[PDB]
Amino acid sequence: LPMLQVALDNQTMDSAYETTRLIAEEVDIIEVGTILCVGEGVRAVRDLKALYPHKIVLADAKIADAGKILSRMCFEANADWVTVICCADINTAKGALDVAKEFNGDVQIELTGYWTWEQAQQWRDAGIGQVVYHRSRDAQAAGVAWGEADITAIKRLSDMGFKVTVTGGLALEDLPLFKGIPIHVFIAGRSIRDAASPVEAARQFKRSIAELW
Amino acid sequence: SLPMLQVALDNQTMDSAYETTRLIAEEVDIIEVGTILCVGEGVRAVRDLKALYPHKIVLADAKIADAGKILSRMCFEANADWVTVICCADINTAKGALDVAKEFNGDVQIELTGYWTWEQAQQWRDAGIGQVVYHRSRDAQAAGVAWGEADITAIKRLSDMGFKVTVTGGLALEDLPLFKGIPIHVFIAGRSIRDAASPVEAARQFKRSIAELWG
Ligand SMILES: [Mg+2]
Repeated sequence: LPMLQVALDNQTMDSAYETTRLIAEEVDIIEVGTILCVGEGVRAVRDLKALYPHKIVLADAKIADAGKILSRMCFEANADWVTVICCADINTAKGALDVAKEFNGDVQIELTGYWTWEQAQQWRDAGIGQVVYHRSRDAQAAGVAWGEADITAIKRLSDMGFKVTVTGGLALEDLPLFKGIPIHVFIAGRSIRDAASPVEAARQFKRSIAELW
Repeated sequence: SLPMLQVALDNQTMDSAYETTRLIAEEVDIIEVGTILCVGEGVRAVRDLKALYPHKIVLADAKIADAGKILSRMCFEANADWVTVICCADINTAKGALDVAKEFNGDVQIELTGYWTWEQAQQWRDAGIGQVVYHRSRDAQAAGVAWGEADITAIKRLSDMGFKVTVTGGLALEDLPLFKGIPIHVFIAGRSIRDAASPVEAARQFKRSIAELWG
């Protein structure tokens, strides 16, 4: 079954805890959003993994270069997974992956923004097994909605051998759009953190996922 | 005009960064909070450095990939003068960062680290972006990628498009002559200055060479 991941796009740890204290046990993966990474630094990863050691902790650093250096910083902070931005030089993804293996962790290519299928093949040849199909928050704000082109691309990435994570302002009602595809993880940030009842929002996602898959 | 000199603070902690800034703050023109420092300490790095060197241009190399408004505001509220947006970002991200930047009398640079296209470059110009950082990837460099003719061609084309171009990527003093004759806006040096036996003299050598090559 696709796992449920909560994106913590908070600017401070105390703000993030307002959410984790409610739904940490309701999700499978706790993500240190890029916003939290920039707001508090890598201490966010160390602090959250210490609080929820039984959960997968993802450092959404969107590494663009210095793959080995930035990845090591995140893994020394006890991250399980780290993200590398899609436009990064292939050697950046390779460097981050080499370090990830040292800590029994993994690397995800964050598909936020522009990337090519040739790049996608390089990631596979490099040993990358995860990608995050992400409808940009800014694109979303500009009126870009989920469409068949997205479903087609997601299926293509899956066929390439990638475990695909889907995210980008997902609402409960959006889940059916991806039915039939072996989605690895569904990430919900705003739809969970800002819901009237974060606990219910999280349980609803898991209920729908269990039903559809 | 002479290309200015920018120091990249790719340190993991503030104290490490200060071991460098206490030496070269008055030897360079721009103080950059490297992405590594941004990730290591968070936006406080920007606030603390600007507080120490308020008369200097402080650049937050956040390499914003999305949430342009949110991330840029975090940096500008921390008193940054400039912020970077990664080249693959949706055009709306660059636009969002630029709108916030204008509110703080700051600016945005597109960080050309990794893959990008000329079509995207035209979008940045149309969006009002006036600075780009032509960056030879550190990881590509480690893999043997050297500065070459193709880089010079792209840099010149970017300049002709109206962008003020910053050049960086494992630059050694000996690499400066390769860019002679081009109106480079800024040269960024990280390792070549921070890790030198004498960071002060390393910075002064870059300045002397620049003054000679563009004088
Ligand atoms: Mg995220």
